[PDB]
Amino acid sequence: NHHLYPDELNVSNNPHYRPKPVSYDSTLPPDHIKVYSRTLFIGGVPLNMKEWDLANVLKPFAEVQSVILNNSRKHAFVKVYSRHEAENVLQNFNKDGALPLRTRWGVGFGPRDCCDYQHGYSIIPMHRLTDADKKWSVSAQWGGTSGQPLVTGIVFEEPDIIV
RNA sequence: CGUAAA
Repeated sequence: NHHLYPDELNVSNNPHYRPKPVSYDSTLPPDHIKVYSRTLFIGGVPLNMKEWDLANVLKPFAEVQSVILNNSRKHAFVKVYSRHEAENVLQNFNKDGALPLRTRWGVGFGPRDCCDYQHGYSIIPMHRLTDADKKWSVSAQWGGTSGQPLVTGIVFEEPDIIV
């Protein structure tokens, strides 16, 4: 819908193919999970710049999955295909400051108030996930757990949603 | 200096 490629699948022959890191963190509270964001907040987006432009400026550093732009308020939300890629964008992209864009973390998944925007993850208690959120966490195309059921301690990358 | 759509 807001994706570049709406119907794509996360499979070896797709050049956008990515693995789905799942680890388990013993220090999480009972019935809590950890979700690393793939969503990026970009601000200072000039008025002349569009969705395809933003995608292309990040091309060197990361392959872009989706772009919700809001030209009037000068911001956009850009999901990239992997957490590794997002982290690379936050360090290396626009390191000189030639472009007017500023890159900070964003929240694609779970409650907003569970997110650490400095480090870029959410520690979410499972009771604050909708049936939908629990569904997408396991069944998602990019990110998620890919079939591993949700349990205390589980850590995964931001799953794709339906909107 | 703008953190949203479900």
